[PDB]
Amino acid sequence: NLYFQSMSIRDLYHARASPFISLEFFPPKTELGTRNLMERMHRMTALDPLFITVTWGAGGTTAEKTLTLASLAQQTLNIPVCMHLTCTNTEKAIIDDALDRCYNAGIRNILALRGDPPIGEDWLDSPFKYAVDLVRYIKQSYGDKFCVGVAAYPEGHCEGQDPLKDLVYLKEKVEAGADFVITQLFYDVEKFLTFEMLFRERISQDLPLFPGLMPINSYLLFHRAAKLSHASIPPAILSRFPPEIQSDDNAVKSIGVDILIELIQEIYQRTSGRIKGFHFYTLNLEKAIAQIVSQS
Ligand SMILES: Cc1cc2nc3c(=O)[nH]c(=O)nc-3n(C[C@H](O)[C@H](O)[C@H](O)COP(=O)(O)OP(=O)(O)OC[C@H]3O[C@@H](n4cnc5c(N)ncnc54)[C@H](O)[C@@H]3O)c2cc1C
Repeated sequence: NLYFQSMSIRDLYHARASPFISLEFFPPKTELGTRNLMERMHRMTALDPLFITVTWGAGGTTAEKTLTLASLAQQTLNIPVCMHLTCTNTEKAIIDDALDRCYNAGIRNILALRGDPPIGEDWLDSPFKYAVDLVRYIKQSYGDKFCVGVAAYPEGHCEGQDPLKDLVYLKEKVEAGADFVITQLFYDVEKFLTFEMLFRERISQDLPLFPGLMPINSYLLFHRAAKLSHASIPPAILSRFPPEIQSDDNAVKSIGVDILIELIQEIYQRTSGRIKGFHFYTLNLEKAIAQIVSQS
């Protein structure tokens, strides 16, 4: 009781007896779009998310919009907010300003990311090179005042695939002080489960690990998400969408809800409840996620 931190994603995760979700949002490009998203976020608090996240454009391209939205959400929603933060190709002063502003706004969680590969200005010659460089820097500068998350790849990272290679780098990130891990999206439950077994044996028996999940909002959008993330779609899932279903968008969406429910239930059962938190890539949409949560 004495040591519990009510704003820490790690402490909140372990304290839960029952399973739960988290939600990732992005900053809209207009003020009207931002007002509308805040209304949507307010409605989605009825799904009882453990925390919400706000994405960050590589190289600082959305710095002001991300910082503003994360702070506004933290102040008004009464839910912990985790701000994403990429480190390559950005001046140290921008990273320092972002962390200072988060700290002063009451934000106590950061998802520490590389972003794109490092690159300079050739002969005109950027001190962060990998995500681990940012994890170490945050912990040096703030200790446990920030609970720090990092990214993982059950099917391996691909530059714009070897999951064992990335497990080596993931271990370095955890040893440097990462407090939780969120995965790239996947549709093959067995790729996630083999990864989770390797994570427990080689990295940590207890660290919070969230599968990242992308709803199926149309047949074409589903295929596009898998293409961009380099995630495989198993034959057993593809067979649920024969041509007569593919042509019927309402049927695709309904079957898509069932596939996500089944994925979640299989993970919870097969891991004996070790995996009790499920992270959704919302793309600022509510309906599919509300059905997945209400029908489960
Ligand atoms: C949950 C989640 C949220 C995300 N949010 C965003 C976002 O808001 N904005 C955005 O731009 N991107 C985001 N990304 C994408 C991410 O920035 C890219 O996948 C990026 O290419 C790698 O980031 P990382 O932090 O996993 O990098 P790292 O863990 O640094 O690894 C990336 C690669 O760097 C190399 N590497 C790492 N460490 C070492 C080492 N010690 N020695 C040698 N080589 C090494 C490896 O080749 C490795 O595959 C997100 C990803 C996830 C899973």
